[PDB]
Amino acid sequence: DRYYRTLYESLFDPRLVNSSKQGIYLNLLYKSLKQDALNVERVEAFVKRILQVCSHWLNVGTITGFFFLLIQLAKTVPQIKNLLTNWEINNFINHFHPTVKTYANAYVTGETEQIAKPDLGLFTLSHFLDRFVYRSAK
RNA sequence: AAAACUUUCAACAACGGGGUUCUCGCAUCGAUGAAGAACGCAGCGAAAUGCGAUACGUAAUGUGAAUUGCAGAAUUCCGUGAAUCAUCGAAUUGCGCCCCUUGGUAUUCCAGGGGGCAUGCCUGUUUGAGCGUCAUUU
Repeated sequence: DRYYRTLYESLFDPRLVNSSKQGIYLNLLYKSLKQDALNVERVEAFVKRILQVCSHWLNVGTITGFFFLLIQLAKTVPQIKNLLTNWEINNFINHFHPTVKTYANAYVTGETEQIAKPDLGLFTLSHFLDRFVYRSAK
């Protein structure tokens, strides 16, 4: 209980937004939530707070990561989908990044087959510039 | 089990770096403590009061046994004498003398109360003294 309490707290840590190691945090969150499938209320509370934190981030790769995780956590814990029928997702459906929008749409629609696991180092700004200047060359 | 490492930016954090002398002008002094300084002062004090390095003060005059929160001196006390005492004209708390009036066993001794008296010098009033000089039978 104390570990999940500290994780639910650290989700609101402001320094997390500018942390290079957000991928490790993503993997840790996925593993923790997967291991807690029995506590439906607790995992739903983490899902809600995860979206809360995501709404105010600038790193695209992390946001795509959370959406992919939520999609996968939905498979192990289908009761998470009840929240969509029983509000934040509307913003991500209207996110500026097309990839984030598609991931959100897939999570809402449940259409998971067209999602590759998002990879950090992709969607980052330098990579976008490398595409956008039209000269990558491997 | 995807991070570390080097380099360059960028933040953020450490680290880091009154006197003295000269010149110029202005003219306004008080024995009643100016302007300026500051320990804050008392044996141990915060305010109040008192004071000025002579600092809860020094001198002089008076009174007469205290001060007081603590400590400590004592006052040879029958008085040259404490007092955060008084007055105040300039620890010396220096050095004194005597008169008047009442009582307590009172001729001794004691206790109160009152009043003067420092010294020098000038003038005058009063009182004496000198083997200093002298008159003294109308």
